[PDB]
Amino acid sequence: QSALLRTGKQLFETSCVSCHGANLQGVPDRGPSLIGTGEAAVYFQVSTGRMPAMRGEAQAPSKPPHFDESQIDALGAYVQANGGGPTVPRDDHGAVAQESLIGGDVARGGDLFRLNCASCHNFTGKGGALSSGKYAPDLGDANPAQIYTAMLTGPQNMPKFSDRQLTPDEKRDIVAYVRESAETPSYGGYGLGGFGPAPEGMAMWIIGMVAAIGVAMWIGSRA
Amino acid sequence: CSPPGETASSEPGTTPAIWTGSPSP
Amino acid sequence: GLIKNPWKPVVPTAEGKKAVLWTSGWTPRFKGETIYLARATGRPGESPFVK
Amino acid sequence: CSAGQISQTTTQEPAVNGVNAQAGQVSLRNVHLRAPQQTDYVEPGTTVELLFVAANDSTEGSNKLKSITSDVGEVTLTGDSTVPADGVLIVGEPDGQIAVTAEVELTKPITNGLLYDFTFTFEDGETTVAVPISAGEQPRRPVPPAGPG
Ligand SMILES: CCCCCCCCCCCCCCCC(=O)OC[C@H]1O[C@H](O[C@@H]2[C@H](O)[C@@H](O)[C@H](O)[C@@H](O[C@H]3O[C@H](CO)[C@@H](O)[C@H](O)[C@@H]3O)[C@@H]2OP(=O)(O)OC[C@@H](COC(=O)CCCCCCCC[C@H](C)CCCCCCCC)OC(=O)CCCCCCCCCCCCCCC)[C@@H](O)[C@@H](O)[C@@H]1O
Ligand SMILES: CC(C)=CCC/C(C)=C/CC/C(C)=C/CC/C(C)=C/CC/C(C)=C/CC/C(C)=C/CC/C(C)=C/CC/C(C)=C/CC/C(C)=C/CC1=C(C)C(=O)c2ccccc2C1=O
Ligand SMILES: CC(C)=CCC/C(C)=C/CC/C(C)=C/CC/C(C)=C/CC/C(C)=C\CC/C(C)=C/CC/C(C)=C/CC/C(C)=C/CC/C(C)=C/CC1=C(C)C(=O)c2ccccc2C1=O
Ligand code: HEC
Ligand code: HEC
Repeated sequence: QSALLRTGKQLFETSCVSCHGANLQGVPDRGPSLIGTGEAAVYFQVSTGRMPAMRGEAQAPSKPPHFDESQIDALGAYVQANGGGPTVPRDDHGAVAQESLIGGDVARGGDLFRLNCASCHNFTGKGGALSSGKYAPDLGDANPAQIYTAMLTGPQNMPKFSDRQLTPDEKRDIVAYVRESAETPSYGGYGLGGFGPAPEGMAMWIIGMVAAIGVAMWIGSRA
Repeated sequence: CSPPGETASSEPGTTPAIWTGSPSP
Repeated sequence: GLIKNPWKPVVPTAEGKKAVLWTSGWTPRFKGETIYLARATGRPGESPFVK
Repeated sequence: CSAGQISQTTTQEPAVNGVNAQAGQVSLRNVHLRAPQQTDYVEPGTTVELLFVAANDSTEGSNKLKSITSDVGEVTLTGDSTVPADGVLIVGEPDGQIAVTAEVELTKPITNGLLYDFTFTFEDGETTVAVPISAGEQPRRPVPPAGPG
C-alpha cells in the first residue's frame, strides 16, 4: 500500500533518521543499518518501546511505546520495502497474530525454553544479568507476537533464532510456555519473585528470624 | 600463570575438506 | 570397595581403551566414524536429535 | 561507565545475514547471495542471485554501478544501475519483498557457510566485500527419517 509506505517514511523522518540515516543505512557509532532487518524487527523494537532509542549505554531499555499500532505497521512496511526480511505473523483479519501463536505442546515448549532461553532468562522468564550492564529482561509483559518476533530477530545481544533453527511450531510451543509460566499462580504461597534461594534466604532472615527473636525477647528478660 | 598449551596463532588456516567417512562400526 | 582407579581404561576409542576423563561422545569409536552435530527437537523420544 | 565513548549499543551491527561495505562514497548494505542448496555444494553452471542495497552518502551528485566481478563466476547487471542523488538502488528482490538484478553464473562451487569475494566498481569507488550466502525466509528442508539404528 502506497499510503502505508508514505506514512511510514513520514514517521521515520522525524524520529529515526538521526541514528539510522535517511536511507536506512545507519549512522556510524550512532545506530546500525536497517536494511533487511524486516517488519518483524520494527514490530519488536517499536511495539516494546525500545525504539526510538534515547542514548548510548550498555543496553537500550524497553519503555512506553512512542507509536500506536497503525503507525507501527506503517514503519514496518517502510523498513520492509528496503531490503525485505522477516515479517510479523498475522491472523485472518490481517491483525498481528496473538492467540493463534499459542502452541499446543507446552511440555515441549518448556524443554525447548530450558535448553535455549533459561540460560539468559531464568527457569521461569524472570530475567538474568549479562556481562557488563546488560541483562535478559523479565518475560512477563511480552505479548505472544513480541515473544515470537524477539526470537525471530535477535535483539541487542539475544541470539537470533531463524525459522530453520526453530520452526514456527517450535516457536509457538515456546511462546505457550513463556505465557503460561507467566500466568500460572504460585502453589505454595507467595512466589517471592521466583528467583529461589536468594529471596528465600532474605525471607528467613527478615521475617522468620525477626519473629523468632522478637518472641524470645518477649518471653525472656533484659540485662 | 598462563596455561602453556594455549597460544594465539597467526597462520590463517584452510577450508576443511568434505567429510567422507569410513565404514565398519 | 569404595576405592576406584579413575585412570582405568574403560572407554572404547579408535586407538584402544581410554580413561573416562580423556573421552566424550565426540571421541571416535573407529577411524573415519561419522559423528553428526545433532540438535535437540525437545520432544522426548520420537527423534530427540536430528541432523 | 557504560555510557562513555566506547558504548556497547552504538557500535552494534544489524542482526541480518548480509554484509556492510564502504565503496568510496557508497554504502553497501545487506549484501548476500541467494542460492537454494540441495547437497554439500551448489555446482558450477548454476545461476545464483546477488542482492544488496546501495546508498548514496553524497546528496549533491549521482552515481552508477559498473563491473561487478568475482572468482565464483560472472556477474550480469540488468536494469538502471544508477543510484540517485540521496537515494537508494535496490538490486534484486530479497526474500520478503512481496528492476536491477545481479546474476552470478558460477564457475566454481559454493556452499552455505563460507564467504566469497566480490568486487564492486562505481564511477567513484571500488572495493571487495567477501559476501555470504543467506537462505532468507525459506523454510527448513526436510531431513530423511532416521531408522532405529
Ligand atoms: C510469621 C509470618 C510468616 C508468613 C508471611 C506471609 C506473607 C506473604 C503473603 C502470603 C501469601 C498469600 C496466600 C497465597 C498466595 C497468593 O495468593 O499470591 C498470589 C500471587 O502473588 C504474586 O503475584 C503478584 C501479582 O498478583 C501478579 O499479578 C503478577 O503476575 C506477579 O508478578 C511476578 O511474576 C511475573 C511473571 O508473570 C513477573 O512479570 C513479575 O515481575 C513478578 O515476578 C506479582 O508478583 P510480585 O511482584 O512478586 O509481588 C508483588 C506484591 C508485593 O510484594 C509483597 O507483598 C512481598 C512482601 C514480602 C517480601 C519481603 C522482602 C524483604 C526485603 C528486605 C527487608 C530488604 C531490605 C534490607 C536492606 C536495607 C538496606 C539499608 C541499609 O504484590 C502486591 O500486593 C503489590 C501492592 C502492595 C504490596 C503489599 C502486600 C502485603 C505486604 C504489605 C506491607 C505493608 C505496607 C504495604 C506495602 C506496599 C506471585 O507471587 C504469584 O506467583 C502468586 O500467585
Ligand atoms: C560473630 C563471628 C562470626 C565470630 C567468629 C570469629 C572467628 C572465629 C573467625 C574465624 C573464621 C572466619 C575466617 C570467618 C569469616 C566469616 C565466614 C566466612 C563465616 C563462615 C560461616 C559463619 C561462621 C557464619 C556466621 C555469620 C553470622 C554470625 C551471622 C549472624 C548475623 C546476625 C547476628 C544476625 C542477626 C541480626 C538480624 C536478624 C538482622 C535482620 C535480618 C538480616 C538483614 C540479616 C542479614 C542477612 C544474612 C545474615 C544472610 O545470611 C542473608 C542471606 C541471604 C539473603 C539475605 C541475608 C541477610 O539479609
Ligand atoms: C558484592 C556486590 C554484590 C556488590 C554490589 C553491592 C551494591 C552496589 C548494592 C547496592 C545496590 C543498589 C541499592 C543500587 C542503587 C544505588 C543505591 C541507591 C545505593 C545506595 C546509596 C546509599 C548508600 C544511600 C542511601 C541510603 C541507603 C543506605 C540506602 C538503602 C539501600 C537499600 C535498602 C537497598 C538494598 C540493598 C541490597 C543489595 C539488598 C538485597 C536484597 C535481597 C538480597 C533480596 C532478594 C529479593 C529479590 C532480589 C527479589 O527479587 C524478591 C522478590 C520478591 C520478594 C522478595 C524478594 C527478595 O527479597
Ligand atoms: C539513536 C539514539 C536511535 C534512534 C533515535 C533510533 N534508533 Fe533504532 N537502534 C539504535 C541502535 C544503537 C540500535 C542497535 C542496538 C539496539 O538497541 O537494538 C538500534 C536498533 C534498531 C533496530 C534493530 C536492528 C536489528 O539489527 O534488527 C530497529 C528495527 C530499529 N533500531 C528501528 C528504529 C526505529 C524504527 C526508530 C524510529 C522510531 C529508531 N530505531 C530510532 C539507535 C537508534
Ligand atoms: C542471552 C544471550 C539470551 C538468550 C539465550 C535469549 N535471550 Fe531473550 N533477550 C535477551 C536480551 C539481552 C534481551 C533484551 C534485548 C533488547 O533489545 O532490549 C532479550 C529480550 C527478549 C524478549 C523481549 C522481552 C520484553 O522486554 O518484553 C523476549 C520475549 C525474549 N527475549 C525471549 C527469549 C526467548 C523465548 C528465548 C529462547 C529462544 C530467548 N529470549 C533467548 C537475552 C537472551
